[PDB]
Amino acid sequence: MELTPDQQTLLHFIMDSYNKQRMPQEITNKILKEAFSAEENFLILTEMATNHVQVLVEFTKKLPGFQTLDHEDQIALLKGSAVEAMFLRSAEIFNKKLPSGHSDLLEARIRNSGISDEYITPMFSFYKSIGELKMTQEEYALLTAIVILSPDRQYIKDREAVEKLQEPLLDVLQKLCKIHQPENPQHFACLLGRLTELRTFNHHHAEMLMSWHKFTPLLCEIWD
Amino acid sequence: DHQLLRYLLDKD
Ligand SMILES: O=C(NCc1ccccc1)c1cc2c(n1Cc1ccccc1)CN(S(=O)(=O)c1ccccc1F)CC2
Repeated sequence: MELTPDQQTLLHFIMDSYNKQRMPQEITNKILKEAFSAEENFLILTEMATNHVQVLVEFTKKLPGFQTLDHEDQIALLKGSAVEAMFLRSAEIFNKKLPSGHSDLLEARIRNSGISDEYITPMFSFYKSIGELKMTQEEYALLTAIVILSPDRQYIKDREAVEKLQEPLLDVLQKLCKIHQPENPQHFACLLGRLTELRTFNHHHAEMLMSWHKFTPLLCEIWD
Repeated sequence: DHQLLRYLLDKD
Protein backbone atom coordinates (compact mmCIF):
# COMPACT_ATOMS: atom_id res chain seq x y z
CA MET A 1 0.00 0.00 0.00
CA GLU A 2 1.02 3.63 -0.70
CA LEU A 3 -0.10 7.24 -0.29
CA THR A 4 -2.32 8.54 -3.13
CA PRO A 5 -0.83 11.48 -5.20
CA ASP A 6 -3.24 13.83 -3.29
CA GLN A 7 -1.89 12.50 0.08
CA GLN A 8 1.74 12.71 -1.19
CA THR A 9 1.14 16.40 -2.12
CA LEU A 10 -0.44 17.20 1.31
CA LEU A 11 2.49 15.44 3.03
CA HIS A 12 5.11 17.31 0.92
CA PHE A 13 3.55 20.74 1.72
CA ILE A 14 3.65 19.92 5.48
CA MET A 15 7.24 18.49 5.33
CA ASP A 16 8.65 21.46 3.34
CA SER A 17 7.14 23.98 5.80
CA TYR A 18 8.33 21.88 8.83
CA ASN A 19 11.99 21.53 7.68
CA LYS A 20 12.29 25.39 7.25
CA GLN A 21 12.81 25.67 11.06
CA ARG A 22 16.32 26.17 12.56
CA MET A 23 17.53 27.13 16.09
CA PRO A 24 19.10 30.65 15.90
CA GLN A 25 22.92 30.66 16.46
CA GLU A 26 22.48 33.56 18.95
CA ILE A 27 20.32 31.37 21.29
CA THR A 28 22.72 28.37 20.96
CA ASN A 29 25.68 30.66 21.86
CA LYS A 30 23.74 31.81 24.98
CA ILE A 31 23.23 28.11 26.00
CA LEU A 32 27.02 27.72 25.74
CA LYS A 33 28.21 31.13 27.18
CA GLU A 34 25.63 32.73 29.63
CA ALA A 35 26.30 32.46 33.42
CA PHE A 36 24.68 29.56 35.34
CA SER A 37 22.08 31.48 37.39
CA ALA A 38 18.27 31.04 37.72
CA GLU A 39 17.74 34.51 36.07
CA GLU A 40 20.05 33.86 33.04
CA ASN A 41 18.60 30.30 32.63
CA PHE A 42 14.96 31.59 32.72
CA LEU A 43 15.79 34.28 30.09
CA ILE A 44 17.29 31.61 27.74
CA LEU A 45 14.01 29.59 27.93
CA THR A 46 12.03 32.84 27.29
CA GLU A 47 14.11 33.58 24.14
CA MET A 48 13.54 29.92 23.00
CA ALA A 49 9.75 30.05 23.54
CA THR A 50 9.53 33.47 21.74
CA ASN A 51 11.48 32.08 18.74
CA HIS A 52 9.18 29.04 18.63
CA VAL A 53 5.93 31.11 18.52
CA GLN A 54 7.31 32.98 15.43
CA VAL A 55 8.36 29.63 13.82
CA LEU A 56 4.90 28.16 14.76
CA VAL A 57 2.99 31.08 13.07
CA GLU A 58 5.05 30.67 9.82
CA PHE A 59 4.50 26.89 9.77
CA THR A 60 0.73 27.28 10.49
CA LYS A 61 0.18 29.87 7.66
CA LYS A 62 1.59 27.32 5.16
CA LEU A 63 -0.72 24.49 6.38
CA PRO A 64 -3.01 23.42 3.45
CA GLY A 65 -6.35 25.24 3.83
CA PHE A 66 -5.42 27.14 7.03
CA GLN A 67 -5.59 30.49 5.10
CA THR A 68 -9.09 29.55 3.79
CA LEU A 69 -10.47 29.56 7.39
CA ASP A 70 -12.26 32.55 9.02
CA HIS A 71 -9.64 35.03 10.42
CA GLU A 72 -10.97 34.76 14.04
CA ASP A 73 -10.77 30.90 13.76
CA GLN A 74 -7.13 31.19 12.54
CA ILE A 75 -6.22 33.14 15.75
CA ALA A 76 -8.23 30.81 18.09
CA LEU A 77 -6.31 27.78 16.64
CA LEU A 78 -2.90 29.47 17.09
CA LYS A 79 -3.80 30.44 20.68
CA GLY A 80 -5.15 27.01 21.65
CA SER A 81 -2.20 25.05 20.15
CA ALA A 82 0.71 27.31 21.22
CA VAL A 83 1.53 25.40 24.50
CA GLU A 84 1.05 21.86 23.03
CA ALA A 85 3.16 22.70 19.88
CA MET A 86 5.92 24.06 22.19
CA PHE A 87 6.14 20.83 24.26
CA LEU A 88 6.04 18.68 21.09
CA ARG A 89 8.85 20.72 19.46
CA SER A 90 10.86 20.65 22.75
CA ALA A 91 10.48 16.81 22.83
CA GLU A 92 11.84 16.58 19.23
CA ILE A 93 14.93 18.78 20.00
CA PHE A 94 15.65 16.73 23.18
CA ASN A 95 15.51 13.37 21.31
CA LYS A 96 17.33 14.75 18.19
CA LYS A 97 18.67 18.26 17.18
CA LEU A 98 20.94 19.45 20.07
CA PRO A 99 24.43 17.83 20.48
CA SER A 100 25.27 15.29 23.28
CA GLY A 101 27.28 17.80 25.41
CA HIS A 102 25.23 20.88 24.38
CA SER A 103 21.87 19.23 25.32
CA ASP A 104 23.43 18.28 28.70
CA LEU A 105 24.11 22.03 29.26
CA LEU A 106 20.51 22.99 28.28
CA GLU A 107 19.09 20.27 30.61
CA ALA A 108 21.29 21.72 33.42
CA ARG A 109 19.81 25.20 32.68
CA ILE A 110 16.16 23.93 32.61
CA ARG A 111 16.68 22.09 35.95
CA ASN A 112 18.06 25.41 37.43
CA SER A 113 15.61 28.01 35.94
CA GLY A 114 13.19 28.39 38.88
CA ILE A 115 10.68 25.87 37.43
CA SER A 116 9.23 23.59 40.15
CA ASP A 117 9.95 19.79 40.03
CA GLU A 118 6.10 19.37 39.88
CA TYR A 119 6.45 20.59 36.24
CA ILE A 120 10.01 19.37 35.35
CA THR A 121 9.24 15.67 36.18
CA PRO A 122 6.18 15.15 33.75
CA MET A 123 8.06 17.21 31.07
CA PHE A 124 11.21 14.98 30.98
CA SER A 125 8.96 11.87 31.30
CA PHE A 126 7.07 13.06 28.16
CA TYR A 127 10.46 13.59 26.37
CA LYS A 128 11.45 9.97 27.16
CA SER A 129 8.06 8.48 26.08
CA ILE A 130 8.33 10.43 22.75
CA GLY A 131 11.94 9.16 22.39
CA GLU A 132 10.69 5.54 22.77
CA LEU A 133 8.49 5.86 19.65
CA LYS A 134 11.59 6.84 17.55
CA MET A 135 9.35 9.22 15.58
CA THR A 136 10.27 10.07 12.01
CA GLN A 137 10.45 13.74 10.87
CA GLU A 138 7.12 13.07 8.90
CA GLU A 139 5.46 11.96 12.17
CA TYR A 140 6.68 15.06 14.07
CA ALA A 141 5.43 17.34 11.24
CA LEU A 142 2.00 15.62 10.90
CA LEU A 143 1.46 15.45 14.70
CA THR A 144 2.21 19.20 14.95
CA ALA A 145 -0.30 19.93 12.09
CA ILE A 146 -2.92 17.65 13.86
CA VAL A 147 -2.33 19.58 17.19
CA ILE A 148 -2.72 22.97 15.42
CA LEU A 149 -5.80 21.97 13.39
CA SER A 150 -7.77 20.79 16.47
CA PRO A 151 -11.52 21.40 15.90
CA ASP A 152 -12.32 21.14 19.64
CA ARG A 153 -10.40 24.28 20.78
CA GLN A 154 -12.33 27.04 22.53
CA TYR A 155 -13.85 29.99 20.53
CA ILE A 156 -13.85 28.46 16.94
CA LYS A 157 -16.89 29.72 14.88
CA ASP A 158 -16.90 27.04 12.09
CA ARG A 159 -15.63 23.75 13.67
CA GLU A 160 -16.67 21.61 10.63
CA ALA A 161 -14.29 23.70 8.42
CA VAL A 162 -11.40 22.76 10.83
CA GLU A 163 -12.52 19.05 10.87
CA LYS A 164 -12.33 19.03 7.02
CA LEU A 165 -8.65 20.09 7.32
CA GLN A 166 -7.62 17.74 10.21
CA GLU A 167 -9.30 14.46 9.00
CA PRO A 168 -6.97 14.13 5.87
CA LEU A 169 -3.85 14.62 8.10
CA LEU A 170 -5.01 11.82 10.46
CA ASP A 171 -5.69 9.64 7.35
CA VAL A 172 -2.16 10.28 6.01
CA LEU A 173 -0.58 9.65 9.47
CA GLN A 174 -2.45 6.32 9.94
CA LYS A 175 -1.45 5.25 6.38
CA LEU A 176 2.26 6.14 7.05
CA CYS A 177 2.11 3.93 10.19
CA LYS A 178 0.71 0.97 8.13
CA ILE A 179 3.35 1.46 5.37
CA HIS A 180 6.54 2.03 7.47
CA GLN A 181 5.66 -0.16 10.50
CA PRO A 182 3.32 -2.95 9.14
CA GLU A 183 4.59 -5.35 11.89
CA ASN A 184 3.52 -2.94 14.70
CA PRO A 185 -0.28 -2.37 14.19
CA GLN A 186 -0.50 -0.40 17.46
CA HIS A 187 1.95 2.31 16.17
CA PHE A 188 -0.85 4.81 15.31
CA ALA A 189 -2.52 4.17 18.76
CA CYS A 190 0.84 5.01 20.47
CA LEU A 191 1.03 8.27 18.46
CA LEU A 192 -2.53 9.11 19.67
CA GLY A 193 -1.22 8.33 23.19
CA ARG A 194 1.34 11.15 22.89
CA LEU A 195 -1.45 13.53 21.68
CA THR A 196 -3.52 12.96 24.88
CA GLU A 197 -0.33 13.16 27.05
CA LEU A 198 0.34 16.55 25.26
CA ARG A 199 -3.13 17.88 26.28
CA THR A 200 -2.20 17.52 30.02
CA PHE A 201 0.59 20.16 29.56
CA ASN A 202 -2.17 22.79 29.09
CA HIS A 203 -3.06 22.47 32.79
CA HIS A 204 0.61 21.91 33.88
CA HIS A 205 1.68 25.14 32.02
CA ALA A 206 -1.35 27.28 33.17
CA GLU A 207 -0.60 26.29 36.80
CA MET A 208 3.14 27.04 36.25
CA LEU A 209 2.31 30.61 35.04
CA MET A 210 -0.04 31.12 38.07
CA SER A 211 2.96 30.51 40.43
CA TRP A 212 4.49 33.89 39.38
CA HIS A 213 10.54 37.64 36.20
CA LYS A 214 7.98 38.52 33.50
CA PHE A 215 6.98 37.38 29.93
CA THR A 216 7.59 38.35 26.24
CA PRO A 217 4.72 39.86 24.09
CA LEU A 218 4.16 36.54 22.25
CA LEU A 219 4.23 34.61 25.57
CA CYS A 220 1.55 35.90 28.09
CA GLU A 221 -0.60 37.04 25.06
CA ILE A 222 -0.75 33.59 23.35
CA TRP A 223 -0.65 31.97 26.83
CA ASP A 224 -3.41 34.25 28.37
CA ASP B 1 -5.95 42.17 21.78
CA HIS B 2 -3.60 39.52 20.19
CA GLN B 3 -1.79 42.40 18.34
CA LEU B 4 1.50 40.45 17.91
CA LEU B 5 -0.13 37.13 16.82
CA ARG B 6 -2.30 39.11 14.32
CA TYR B 7 0.75 41.02 12.98
CA LEU B 8 2.74 37.78 12.42
CA LEU B 9 -0.25 36.01 10.84
CA ASP B 10 -1.10 38.76 8.35
CA LYS B 11 2.48 39.68 7.20
CA ASP B 12 2.88 38.54 3.50
O1 LIG C 1 14.40 23.40 25.35
C1 LIG C 1 13.47 22.80 25.88
N1 LIG C 1 13.31 21.47 25.79
C2 LIG C 1 14.23 20.60 25.04
C3 LIG C 1 15.52 20.15 25.70
C4 LIG C 1 15.62 20.01 27.08
C5 LIG C 1 16.82 19.60 27.66
C6 LIG C 1 17.92 19.32 26.88
C7 LIG C 1 17.83 19.45 25.50
C8 LIG C 1 16.63 19.86 24.91
C9 LIG C 1 12.44 23.49 26.67
C10 LIG C 1 11.63 23.04 27.76
C11 LIG C 1 10.81 24.02 28.15
C12 LIG C 1 11.02 25.15 27.36
N2 LIG C 1 12.06 24.81 26.41
C13 LIG C 1 12.53 25.77 25.40
C14 LIG C 1 11.80 25.60 24.10
C15 LIG C 1 12.22 24.66 23.16
C16 LIG C 1 11.55 24.51 21.95
C17 LIG C 1 10.45 25.29 21.67
C18 LIG C 1 10.02 26.23 22.60
C19 LIG C 1 10.69 26.38 23.80
C20 LIG C 1 10.29 26.46 27.49
N3 LIG C 1 9.18 26.32 28.47
S1 LIG C 1 8.24 27.64 28.75
O2 LIG C 1 7.19 27.22 29.62
O3 LIG C 1 7.93 28.21 27.48
C21 LIG C 1 9.20 28.85 29.63
C22 LIG C 1 9.44 30.07 28.99
C23 LIG C 1 10.19 31.04 29.65
C24 LIG C 1 10.69 30.81 30.91
C25 LIG C 1 10.46 29.61 31.55
C26 LIG C 1 9.72 28.65 30.90
F1 LIG C 1 9.49 27.47 31.53
C27 LIG C 1 9.54 25.49 29.66
C28 LIG C 1 9.78 24.05 29.24
